[PDB]
Amino acid sequence: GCPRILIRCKQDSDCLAGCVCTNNKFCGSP
Amino acid sequence: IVGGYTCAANSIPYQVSLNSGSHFCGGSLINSQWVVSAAHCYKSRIQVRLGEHNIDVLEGNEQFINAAKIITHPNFNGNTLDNDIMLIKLSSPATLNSRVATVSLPRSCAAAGTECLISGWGNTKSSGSSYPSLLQCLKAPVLSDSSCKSSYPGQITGNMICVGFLEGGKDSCQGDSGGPVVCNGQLQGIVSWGYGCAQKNKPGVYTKVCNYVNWIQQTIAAN
Ligand SMILES: [Ca+2]
Repeated sequence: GCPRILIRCKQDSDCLAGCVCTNNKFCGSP
Repeated sequence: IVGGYTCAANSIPYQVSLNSGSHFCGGSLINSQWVVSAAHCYKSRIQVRLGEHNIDVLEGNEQFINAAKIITHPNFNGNTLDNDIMLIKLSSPATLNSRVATVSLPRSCAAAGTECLISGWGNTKSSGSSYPSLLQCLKAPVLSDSSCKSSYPGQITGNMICVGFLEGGKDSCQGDSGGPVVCNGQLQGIVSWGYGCAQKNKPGVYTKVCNYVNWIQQTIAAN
């Protein structure tokens, strides 16, 4: 489960629980 | 919004964009001075942008109003996403017109099968990223509770509804959070979460607004 907020990221820790920092540097579901 | 279409400009007048330097969540105008969104969209400072269509270009009908008070549901839980609702009091009331207007809270909960309109500026691809400039729209129905729980075992509370397509291909996505689900002119859902976007048997999960009408009323009364 990943919330559908837009967060630009560098590492998984920048994201909320359930999301990972993906290839395009946005948080998303794995 | 994955699988939707570009809305007509300013044809979803209750839609807002929450901005902290750039767009990060949607919201719904429910009073000239109050916006409702998802609690996981909380930030301590927020600029509310009304009357928006193209989020990258000023077109003339926008109103930019800073948030004076931001109030999350007191039992919001960031791990389960239960009670994922937030109120924002604007620092001054919006000017209401044909491009900026309110939407009604629900008089009763929506039945499974009810058709709704979902909107936002979130990702339009299910794999990869394409963030649009223009507001996107999607028609989708409320799913029954059992299909919801069957898609997301142990994860669905009484305060959540699934809206979407079990076959996949059409859904909300990152960047749509806090945005409206409007059915028969009533705000019935708030974009909250899902597993990926537009995946088969994983529809979007939405805050069930009809359970919070009293909370909203009482919060406003105290502010
Ligand atoms: Ca604009």
